[PDB]
Amino acid sequence: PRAKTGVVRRRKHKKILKLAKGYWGLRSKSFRKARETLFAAGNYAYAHRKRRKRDFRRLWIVRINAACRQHGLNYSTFIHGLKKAGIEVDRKNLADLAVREPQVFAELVERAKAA
Amino acid sequence: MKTYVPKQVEPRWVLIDAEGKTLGRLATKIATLLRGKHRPDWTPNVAMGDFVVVVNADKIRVTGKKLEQKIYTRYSGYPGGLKKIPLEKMLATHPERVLEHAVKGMLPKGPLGRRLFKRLKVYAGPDHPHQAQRPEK
Amino acid sequence: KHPVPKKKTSKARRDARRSHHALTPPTLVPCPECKAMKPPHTVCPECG
Amino acid sequence: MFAIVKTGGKQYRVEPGLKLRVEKLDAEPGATVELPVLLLGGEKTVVGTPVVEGASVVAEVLGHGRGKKILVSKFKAKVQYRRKKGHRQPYTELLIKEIR
Amino acid sequence: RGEVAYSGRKIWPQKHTGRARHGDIGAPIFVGGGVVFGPKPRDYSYTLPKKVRKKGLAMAVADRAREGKLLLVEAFAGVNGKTKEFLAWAKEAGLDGSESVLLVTGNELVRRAARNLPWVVTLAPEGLNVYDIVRTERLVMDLDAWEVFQNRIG
Amino acid sequence: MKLSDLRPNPGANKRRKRVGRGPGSGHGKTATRGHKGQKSRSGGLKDPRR
Amino acid sequence: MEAKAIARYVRISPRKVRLVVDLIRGKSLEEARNILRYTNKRGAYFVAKVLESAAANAVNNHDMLEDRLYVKAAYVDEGPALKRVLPRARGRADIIKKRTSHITVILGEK
RNA sequence: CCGUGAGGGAAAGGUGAAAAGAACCCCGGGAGGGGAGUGAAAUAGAGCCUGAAACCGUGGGCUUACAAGCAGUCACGGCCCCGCAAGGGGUUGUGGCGUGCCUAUUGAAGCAUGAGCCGGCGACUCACGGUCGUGGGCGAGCUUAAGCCGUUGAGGCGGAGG
RNA sequence: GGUGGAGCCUGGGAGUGAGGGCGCGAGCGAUAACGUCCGCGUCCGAGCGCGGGAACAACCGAGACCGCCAGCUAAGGCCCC
RNA sequence: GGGAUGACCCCAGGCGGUAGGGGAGCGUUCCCGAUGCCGAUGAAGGCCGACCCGCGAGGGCGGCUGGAGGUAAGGGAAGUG
Ligand SMILES: [Mg+2]
Ligand SMILES: [Mg+2]
Ligand SMILES: [Mg+2]
Ligand SMILES: [Mg+2]
Ligand SMILES: [Mg+2]
Ligand SMILES: [Mg+2]
Ligand SMILES: [Mg+2]
Ligand SMILES: [Mg+2]
Ligand SMILES: [Mg+2]
Ligand SMILES: [Mg+2]
Ligand SMILES: [Mg+2]
Ligand SMILES: [Mg+2]
Ligand SMILES: [Mg+2]
Ligand SMILES: [Mg+2]
Ligand SMILES: [Mg+2]
Ligand SMILES: [Mg+2]
Ligand SMILES: [Mg+2]
Ligand SMILES: [Mg+2]
Ligand SMILES: [Mg+2]
Ligand SMILES: [Mg+2]
Ligand SMILES: [Mg+2]
Ligand SMILES: [Mg+2]
Ligand SMILES: [Mg+2]
Ligand SMILES: [Mg+2]
Ligand SMILES: [Mg+2]
Ligand SMILES: [Mg+2]
Ligand SMILES: [Mg+2]
Ligand SMILES: [Mg+2]
Ligand SMILES: [Mg+2]
Ligand SMILES: [Mg+2]
Ligand SMILES: [Mg+2]
Ligand SMILES: [Mg+2]
Ligand SMILES: [Mg+2]
Ligand SMILES: [Mg+2]
Ligand SMILES: [Mg+2]
Ligand SMILES: [Mg+2]
Ligand SMILES: [Mg+2]
Ligand SMILES: [Mg+2]
Ligand SMILES: [Mg+2]
Ligand SMILES: [Mg+2]
Ligand SMILES: [Mg+2]
Ligand SMILES: [Mg+2]
Ligand SMILES: [Mg+2]
Ligand SMILES: [Mg+2]
Ligand SMILES: [Mg+2]
Ligand SMILES: [Mg+2]
Ligand SMILES: [Mg+2]
Ligand SMILES: [Mg+2]
Ligand SMILES: [Mg+2]
Ligand SMILES: [Mg+2]
Ligand SMILES: [Mg+2]
Ligand SMILES: [Mg+2]
Ligand SMILES: [Mg+2]
Ligand SMILES: [Mg+2]
Ligand SMILES: [Mg+2]
Ligand SMILES: [Mg+2]
Ligand SMILES: [Mg+2]
Ligand SMILES: [Mg+2]
Ligand SMILES: [Mg+2]
Ligand SMILES: [Mg+2]
Ligand SMILES: [Mg+2]
Ligand SMILES: [Mg+2]
Ligand SMILES: [Mg+2]
Ligand SMILES: [Mg+2]
Ligand SMILES: [Mg+2]
Ligand SMILES: [Mg+2]
Ligand SMILES: [Mg+2]
Ligand SMILES: [Mg+2]
Ligand SMILES: [Mg+2]
Ligand SMILES: [Mg+2]
Ligand SMILES: [Mg+2]
Ligand SMILES: [Mg+2]
Ligand SMILES: [Mg+2]
Ligand SMILES: [Mg+2]
Ligand SMILES: [Mg+2]
Ligand SMILES: [Mg+2]
Ligand SMILES: [Mg+2]
Ligand SMILES: [Mg+2]
Ligand SMILES: [Mg+2]
Ligand SMILES: [Mg+2]
Repeated sequence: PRAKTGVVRRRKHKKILKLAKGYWGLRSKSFRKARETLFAAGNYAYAHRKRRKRDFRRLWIVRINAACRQHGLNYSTFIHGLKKAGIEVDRKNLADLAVREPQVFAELVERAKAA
Repeated sequence: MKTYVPKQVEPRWVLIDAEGKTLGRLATKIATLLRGKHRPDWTPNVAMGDFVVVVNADKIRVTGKKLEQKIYTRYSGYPGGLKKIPLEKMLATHPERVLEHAVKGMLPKGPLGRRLFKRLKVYAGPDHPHQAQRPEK
Repeated sequence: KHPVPKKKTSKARRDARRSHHALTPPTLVPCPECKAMKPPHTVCPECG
Repeated sequence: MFAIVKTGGKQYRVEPGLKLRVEKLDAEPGATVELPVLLLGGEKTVVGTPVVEGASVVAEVLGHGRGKKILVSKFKAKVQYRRKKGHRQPYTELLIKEIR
Repeated sequence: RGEVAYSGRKIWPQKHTGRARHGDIGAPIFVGGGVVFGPKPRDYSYTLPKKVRKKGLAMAVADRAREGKLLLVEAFAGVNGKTKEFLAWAKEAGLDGSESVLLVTGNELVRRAARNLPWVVTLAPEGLNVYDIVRTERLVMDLDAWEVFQNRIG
Repeated sequence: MKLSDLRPNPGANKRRKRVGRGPGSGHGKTATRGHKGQKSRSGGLKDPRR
Repeated sequence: MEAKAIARYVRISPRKVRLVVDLIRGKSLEEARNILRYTNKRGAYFVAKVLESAAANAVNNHDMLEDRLYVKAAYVDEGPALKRVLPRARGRADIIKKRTSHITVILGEK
């Protein structure tokens, strides 16, 4: 029995090219340049999944820090105040509070400055 | 739960006297304002942030010997085309420009950082266009 | 000697080359005597 | 009114009637779940300490999920090393009933 | 590449033509060239230990006997082979053609009478093998046969 | 028994080492021979028992 | 209702003839007729035939009313290439491709 | 076809059950097409089964002329589409991040090899010994070879020998 | 004391036998070399995966099973980029 | 450990990786299974898919094309990616 390539290799390539849809020039059209682009795009996705977690925190901080500089203190002191006050709530993700719930945010400043 | 992002805000306006303020220390602040990093809805990709008007440039003061000793450089594409302009000569020729170049160098690079610069309007001495709003320092 | 292209030029860079290649239609006047159309300042193909 | 609760090492802002997805917790669908006694009222003052002690949030376990598959790929140039792994992340869907 | 039709000639000078580098075109890297390591004639036979065929024969009957699917018969009378005549004796035998039957008898007349049934395979006794016992749902022998099947094991 | 369930014991087939099909898949490229000279070469070495 | 002519295996290089087809597209058959006459390229000869065969196809086949015809769609696809040997210096021999157009004029009513 | 010659040496198969292989008409010099007709099917129409990919073209959605780059990825937003909806698909404005694959190397994005792209061909085998392991058979024993009989996908016998 | 992807014994399969930087001890060199040759350690090699050092295999930090729009740290940082 | 003697639940750990070793699998051609089974109410092959199953290699399922083949469970052998 001879088993020649037949259907197999075409399907393999088709799979990758589907994944490459939308890439520029040959990178979507050619099984190789597609495959090469994907290697990148797969390690970037993993890298940026790790670093989406960093990217968001940095934004929350800039926003927290911005809002309590409005009430006259640092970010750095504010966090200490909350560490003191036991208020390990904030989970910097809730600068949702800082924007939508200003008076909730202000009461947190106060609880913070008592230390 | 998704992080909040503004819809279209309206631009606030500000006015700064700059007489006797130093330079980089004034520039720092103008930078953060231009970015909008005081507003605690600040977002990096948007251009939500104050326009800034500055009067009494030419009246910025600087420490050290920098008026004689600090040189700005400009390279033309051409051989020997590096020009060296000492600070005092700039102020005597195009005052402002000295703040403008100080704030430009302190805004982020890119298409957006290049727009924020467009929102900084710097004049020598007093006055300006009057039809916006403008609180103070 | 013998210069040669270092990279096959892209489908875009060539079609961008051809951004000027378009023809313009012939410029035509209606024939003063005859019905038909003529390039100006030439002799009408019908009724010279 | 609103509440800031903590489930799965994460904090979310819950109003009553809000449907939301959460790191998967152990309970049958349709059972009722009492969310740890949380961190903030939407009527303000009540903040305090780790957790306001005795006020709760109740939510209906609507069912258990598996998220849309993420492909986790790893490639190391010139070493002939590639790994391909599909991963979809189990969840539980909740409906927020009342803030106690 | 040694057995293919083409010449032994080197196709190109090997340096300076700007091309890759080759020998004869019989080389397996060429379309139309020789095969690498592909099939040649070979003999798949080996000698299974006789004790293992002896056992597996006995075991294969036993597996049928333990199912109750073995039946020994005497003499038929569905003989003078006509598949109509066999089909009668098979009816009285309770073989309705609903299960494949392996029929072992030395009687050439009964053999040809069943030969053409889709559900019957037939053998002389001296050719009893296990592959045919396992293929068939029901095993059927006569009193000869079964006698030599016996003397064959042990 | 019947031909469907016949089958061998859980040892007894094994069923062997490819070598030089893909990466990861272990053996691949250099085909477990590892990086250049004589032993990797087709006729390989000189009969190591002498 | 539309009518179409396709000239197939026209011996001409698609790039060359596509250029005049680009001249008369979405144009009323009457200007298209004028444009081709006074366009100077060997491509106008060919498109003109296809135009006309399609205009003729409109009236005698699809009941389309000559006065309301314009070129609704049109294009040239590229048929099989005739390949010929071109002898060069130092024994060389390149292949020129004499190429082939499939010209399509599609007509509609305004 | 190539070579003076010995000699080298290819490509190249498939309409349809059936030619019923498209009369006639229309544009055209023909080619080609368009109707008509045949056919279950005519993008089965003879450059004919299926008809992939590179490649070229027409049309539509999003997009782009003050931005700069291994071309992606993560985020948010705009527009277009699918939907009951928190939904999803497309596209990409701005922001963060980001040094092609293979090979060979102490070390490569590397200004070191290789590759224009796509499709198909393409490299750890087989025999006979050996030596380990493993699945079973029999076990102070194990086992047959060539042959011979039988069978025509039936097996048995054969003890030289090892 | 130490239960460790420890150790020892028999046997099947390997690959390697071009190393490199840094630190410390020497020789050779000129108290030259991104020099060369040894010793003991380390890291790169194979961790050109991650943070810091502007950028940078081997310096500092740290050994990446997968996911998270959560928290605390390391080195290094906290005027603006 | 649970006492199901487990194919599973619970607890605790390990899981960067070239040469290289080991282990499990995916798929391709052919064989037995096959005088069978799927098939014109449509085989193989092709084109889609945002759906299902699988870590993955893959397997499904739907639609379009195509118009005569295909081949389960379980096992065998190779011109097998
Ligand atoms: Mg075949
Ligand atoms: Mg092959
Ligand atoms: Mg982190
Ligand atoms: Mg804290
Ligand atoms: Mg790299
Ligand atoms: Mg690799
Ligand atoms: Mg030969
Ligand atoms: Mg020969
Ligand atoms: Mg010959
Ligand atoms: Mg020779
Ligand atoms: Mg070359
Ligand atoms: Mg040939
Ligand atoms: Mg051949
Ligand atoms: Mg049968
Ligand atoms: Mg049968
Ligand atoms: Mg292995
Ligand atoms: Mg390996
Ligand atoms: Mg080896
Ligand atoms: Mg090699
Ligand atoms: Mg070696
Ligand atoms: Mg050789
Ligand atoms: Mg050799
Ligand atoms: Mg010439
Ligand atoms: Mg000549
Ligand atoms: Mg060419
Ligand atoms: Mg001759
Ligand atoms: Mg035929
Ligand atoms: Mg009909
Ligand atoms: Mg078709
Ligand atoms: Mg057809
Ligand atoms: Mg063809
Ligand atoms: Mg047919
Ligand atoms: Mg065809
Ligand atoms: Mg195509
Ligand atoms: Mg277009
Ligand atoms: Mg400009
Ligand atoms: Mg613009
Ligand atoms: Mg970007
Ligand atoms: Mg290479
Ligand atoms: Mg080399
Ligand atoms: Mg070298
Ligand atoms: Mg070197
Ligand atoms: Mg280069
Ligand atoms: Mg290169
Ligand atoms: Mg070179
Ligand atoms: Mg070399
Ligand atoms: Mg290929
Ligand atoms: Mg081998
Ligand atoms: Mg052997
Ligand atoms: Mg052996
Ligand atoms: Mg034994
Ligand atoms: Mg005989
Ligand atoms: Mg060890
Ligand atoms: Mg060993
Ligand atoms: Mg040596
Ligand atoms: Mg070597
Ligand atoms: Mg050495
Ligand atoms: Mg050394
Ligand atoms: Mg020291
Ligand atoms: Mg050195
Ligand atoms: Mg030194
Ligand atoms: Mg030294
Ligand atoms: Mg060392
Ligand atoms: Mg190495
Ligand atoms: Mg390396
Ligand atoms: Mg290490
Ligand atoms: Mg590098
Ligand atoms: Mg760094
Ligand atoms: Mg580093
Ligand atoms: Mg490193
Ligand atoms: Mg680890
Ligand atoms: Mg674990
Ligand atoms: Mg590992
Ligand atoms: Mg390890
Ligand atoms: Mg049927
Ligand atoms: Mg039918
Ligand atoms: Mg087939
Ligand atoms: Mg199909
Ligand atoms: Mg089958
Ligand atoms: Mg092969």
